[PDB]
Amino acid sequence: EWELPRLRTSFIFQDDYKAEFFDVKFYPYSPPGAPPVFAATSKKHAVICRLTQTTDKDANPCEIIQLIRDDGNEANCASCWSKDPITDQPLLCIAGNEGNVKVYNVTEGKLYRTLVGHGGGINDLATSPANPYIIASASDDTTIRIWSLAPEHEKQPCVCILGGEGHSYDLLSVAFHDNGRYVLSAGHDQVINLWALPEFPNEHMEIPIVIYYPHFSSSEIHNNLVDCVAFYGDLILSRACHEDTIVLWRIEGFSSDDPIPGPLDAPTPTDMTKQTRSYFTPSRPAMFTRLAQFHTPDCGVQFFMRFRMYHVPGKHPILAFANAKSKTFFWDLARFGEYARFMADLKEAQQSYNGRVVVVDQGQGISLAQAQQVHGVVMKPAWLVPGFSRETLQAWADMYDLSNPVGLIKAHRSLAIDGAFVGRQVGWSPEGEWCVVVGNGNRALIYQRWGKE
Amino acid sequence: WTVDKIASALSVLAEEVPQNHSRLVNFLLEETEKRAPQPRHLSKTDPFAHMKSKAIDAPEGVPTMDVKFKQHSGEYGKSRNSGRRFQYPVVCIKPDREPVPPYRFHHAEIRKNILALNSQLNFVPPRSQKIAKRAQAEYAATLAPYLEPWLRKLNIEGCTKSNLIRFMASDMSPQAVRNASMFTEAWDRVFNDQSKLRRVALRDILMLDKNVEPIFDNKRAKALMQKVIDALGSYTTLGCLICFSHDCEHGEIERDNQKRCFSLEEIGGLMPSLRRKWAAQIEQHPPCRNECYRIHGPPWSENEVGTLEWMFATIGYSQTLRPECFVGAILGRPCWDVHRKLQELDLPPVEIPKQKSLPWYDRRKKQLMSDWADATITHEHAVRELFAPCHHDGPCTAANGCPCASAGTHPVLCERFCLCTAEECPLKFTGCACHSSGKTCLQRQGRPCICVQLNRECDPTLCKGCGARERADPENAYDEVLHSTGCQNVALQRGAAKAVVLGKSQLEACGYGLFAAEDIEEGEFVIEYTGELISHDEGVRREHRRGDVNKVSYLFTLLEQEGIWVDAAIYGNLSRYINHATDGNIMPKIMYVNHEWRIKFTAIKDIKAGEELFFNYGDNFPNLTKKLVEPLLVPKTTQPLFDPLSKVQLLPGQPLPQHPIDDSWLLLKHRDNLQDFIDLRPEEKEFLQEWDAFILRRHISSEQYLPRYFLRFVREKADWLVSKRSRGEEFSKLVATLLARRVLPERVVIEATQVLNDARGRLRE
Ligand SMILES: CC[C@H](C)n1cc(C)c2c(C(=O)NCc3c(C)cc(C)[nH]c3=O)cc(-c3ccc(N4CCNCC4)nc3)cc21
Ligand SMILES: [Zn+2]
Ligand SMILES: [Zn+2]
Ligand SMILES: [Zn+2]
Ligand SMILES: [Zn+2]
Ligand SMILES: [Zn+2]
Ligand SMILES: [Zn+2]
Ligand SMILES: [Zn+2]
Ligand SMILES: [Zn+2]
Repeated sequence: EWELPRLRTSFIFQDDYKAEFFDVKFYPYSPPGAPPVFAATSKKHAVICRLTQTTDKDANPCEIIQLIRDDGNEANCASCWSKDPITDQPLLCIAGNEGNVKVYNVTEGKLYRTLVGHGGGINDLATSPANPYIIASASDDTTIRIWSLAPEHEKQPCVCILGGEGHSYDLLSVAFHDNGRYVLSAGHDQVINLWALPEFPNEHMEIPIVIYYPHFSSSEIHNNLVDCVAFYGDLILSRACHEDTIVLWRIEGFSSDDPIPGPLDAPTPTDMTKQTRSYFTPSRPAMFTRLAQFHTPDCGVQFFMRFRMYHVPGKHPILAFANAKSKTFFWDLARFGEYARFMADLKEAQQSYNGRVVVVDQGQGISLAQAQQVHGVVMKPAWLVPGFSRETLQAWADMYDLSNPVGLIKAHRSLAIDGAFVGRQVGWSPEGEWCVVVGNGNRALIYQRWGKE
Repeated sequence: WTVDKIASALSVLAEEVPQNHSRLVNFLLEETEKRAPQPRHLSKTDPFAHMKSKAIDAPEGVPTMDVKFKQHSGEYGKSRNSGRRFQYPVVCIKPDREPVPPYRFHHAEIRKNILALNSQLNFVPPRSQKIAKRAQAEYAATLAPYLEPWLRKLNIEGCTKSNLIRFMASDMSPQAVRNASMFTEAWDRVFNDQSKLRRVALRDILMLDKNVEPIFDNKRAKALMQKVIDALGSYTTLGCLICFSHDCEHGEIERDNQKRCFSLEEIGGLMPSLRRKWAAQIEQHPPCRNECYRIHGPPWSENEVGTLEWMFATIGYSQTLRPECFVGAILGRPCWDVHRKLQELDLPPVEIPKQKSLPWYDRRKKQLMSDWADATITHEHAVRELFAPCHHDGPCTAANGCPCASAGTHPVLCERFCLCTAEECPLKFTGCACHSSGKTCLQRQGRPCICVQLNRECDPTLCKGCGARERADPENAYDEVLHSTGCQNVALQRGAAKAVVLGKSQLEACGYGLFAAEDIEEGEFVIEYTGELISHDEGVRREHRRGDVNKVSYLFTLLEQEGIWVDAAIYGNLSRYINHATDGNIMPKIMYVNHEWRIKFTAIKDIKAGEELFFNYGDNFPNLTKKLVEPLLVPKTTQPLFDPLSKVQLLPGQPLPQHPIDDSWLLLKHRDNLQDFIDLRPEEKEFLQEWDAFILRRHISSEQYLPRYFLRFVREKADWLVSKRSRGEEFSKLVATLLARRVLPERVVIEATQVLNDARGRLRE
């Protein structure tokens, strides 16, 4: 359960822009323990594989079950999943450089519908966790559109535009909060915005609702174009070009237990020198707080590279990201606390026992009981590899110490990739045992853990 | 103490900062991990269960693609073979709709031009300093909460936040100031190491103090008559003369975004207008339902006596209006009460040179004669500069420094806001003389219309023969019978545009264009060009930030010499989609409209419904940076048509979408602007914002319509006004200011007295 993935399968899909995989998402609406199925999006194709675990190390766990080509002129780079509201069968939304979302009935290989209205290319798509029929598009036209696939909205499916002056150049990333009413947006203008959506009427909407002001807005978390942003609970993960970090940070005064503010609660830009404004703020405080920076060396000048946190009840949160130099990085978030506990027990035992302290690997056939019988005894997690030397203590701090908000957390697992590879996107299976990294050369890297080989 | 001993102490207290941080980050990670959300909306069945590998084994005419797979094992990710390749058929799905023409930003509609602040150029399609400052600011925010608990822990005499703030602007005990210094440096020794970029001077922490900070927040608003002037200060300073809002689209934005409102203080403040009213009065009813002094005749707060003071001064030497009934309804007092107080109080003395009439202009016949085009620049808007309306004491001459006769290259006429009158000043504008049971104030008229010749629209108040009073009222904008006779030159105040519709332009070069949705005849007003009003440098900054520095930026010149452009990139209306053509069917013109300058389009050919509109862009859109380096229904057309808001395609023949203009975001901005002042008390902001939220929605250009709107406000808010002392008192100052301007007739102060008393008696429940 402390286990981190290993490379199990890779493949190269024939060059179809004569070329990159730009997106990968596992289907999220399958009944528990169903075979995981993901779609990888290239510039012209959606490749849909089932993954099945194998006793045979040479068996190919991957089955390609559907292969769809965008037969129009668009080059795509974004996808998300939804469902038919009547039939419940899977819907794949694909969007690209013409400014249209295609919705595909993938089990039947048919168009479900087209979502038209953006004035420029779409770079990112996200389904609301609260409502599988609500889609958000981020576009070069600098706006976000919220679309609904519910039956009452078929004659006009744009239910909301996030407009105004909060953004002034191409958007690269859009993300939903788990409650479905807070949206993060970010892009080339280096602004990260948090918007509060209204509730949308259960009936036809002649015009979409327009929002002119985000409730939180800052351009100061990063010093460059922001190409990926996400909620982790109510915390925020975000990444910019040139920085080689994924930043964990926090909006001061933001909690999703509080009621949802309406549009006229939003702050307005009354002072044109302020680069951060926020509805949520409580000496003048920060309106945001940098918490931690995961280190992702060697992204170079590459941008449009996305991370994904695996976040599910009763399993460890895992941050995954691949750089621009053939490496995939993992962080187990539960290791941070385990390390804090073990280092707490260590210093508390070095003071109560003058240094007469004995460390012992957990997870063997032992207990801090069988450990105490043999002679202070401190239980060390099995995944903490080397009184300890200084280099060992620095090696442990670098991966696990969360004391410096501008420190650099080294990946807990760094798996090299054969040949040159720039990662574009990472996706996780529902039960967390597969992790698929897609990227240039139409390549997909399939990582596994908890296998059956 | 010693600088090194306290720096030693700070160093050990600093030890809690990273360990608290680790406690905080670790705490939030575990809360988040345990609050992790369960996936929702799962299906009862696996929808892919029935789908096999589509790999081909050793089709026909079906597209095919290859995929080569590799397997990997071990810790190193080593492959177990060179890998196997498979072919798959391809399902080709075409989209059923085409994208709409491209665009940037969300295009929102505004009913009138809005005044834009200047922006900072931060994004373009020294950075070294900007990163440095942000690293420091983030660190100052981290340590700020630690200053005073540390001062507490240290317990150093003279080491108080208040006193470090004193040493920084450098009374403070002798060994206090000694400790002050030793604390300041040492802080710098422990926290402002000039080697590191994550450094912060104690001074940067003290400047975040809630009492210190507003010292640098430059958002400042501003005998018996000195009390009045001061009590009315907020209204005389902020109250717009054009539109009567306290935060509105008028006035001048300076470079640092300080605004000079177009208000009474721009023309001398209260006294020059008020003395003038007193005088006009010198050269010259029913009882209230609250125990009036007509029929008859609890200590007083100084606010209550102030209230009656300014209402008495402002009403002035009136003949059919008196402070009692109105003050009474404002306080909670019977009209005899304030009559008693008034008589108990016993509350300045009041003081025309014949001028050479100008031959190019007769203000009694309302006529321009002779050389007039060569004599004046009143009509030529591209060369005009914006001068505060004259408020001098003399005749308007270069000698009294009258800017109207003298500030420009030629004299301009004095306008409605100049303190001169038509009887004194031969430059005073008096409206037009047109009157006709048919159409009047046209272009190609007996006598011509002086308003048309001056390139202005008619004034509701001064143009009394043409019927401008009614035809410039937006509430009669759709009375076709009214507008079929009378004044034909108030189209912008009428505010009604020809039916138009967004579409894909016919030009293989353009994206969108605008199309006529009804028949338009030559000479008719089509639409106004609205947008954000900006300065020269703001236009330059925006041309950079939009990559224009192949023309991508369009900035309509409104006033060339003054330097105002109209940018409809984001805010404007459908006129922003009108395409260029050397022979267009419409034409723009800049018109003076009640001391606003505005852009109208008039048809120059006959346009039938479904035809596209074009105008010759001309020099209307200069390149600012490069100059500096030197039954209404969707017509049937060939082009697709779009809803301006949703961009859904319109069905030719369907009802023209008429969307109500959404302005809540704009009222918010104006509400927030008044709330930003450190200069205003909560009770002033509360009422000012209430009034502005009402009056802004009415888009007033003319004093003609203020009395009506004022009365609709006293009636919708009468309950609210009586609920709370401060609200009536603040309402009273507004009306004081409006009566000193002679813009509120006596008949509405009385009707407001009755509307208020009825709301107050209604509250006596
Ligand atoms: C580089 C961005 C710059 C800041 N900017 C600002 C705006 C308002 C704007 C627009 C836009 O709002 N237009 C609508 C429109 C108006 C408002 C008026 C008329 C008469 N007609 C119109 O259509 C479009 C584009 C743009 C980008 C790519 C493009 N492509 C053609 C083929 N090459 C690849 C894609 N075309 C247009 C840029 C804009
Ligand atoms: Zn105004
Ligand atoms: Zn009375
Ligand atoms: Zn004058
Ligand atoms: Zn004048
Ligand atoms: Zn004059
Ligand atoms: Zn006339
Ligand atoms: Zn006139
Ligand atoms: Zn007229």
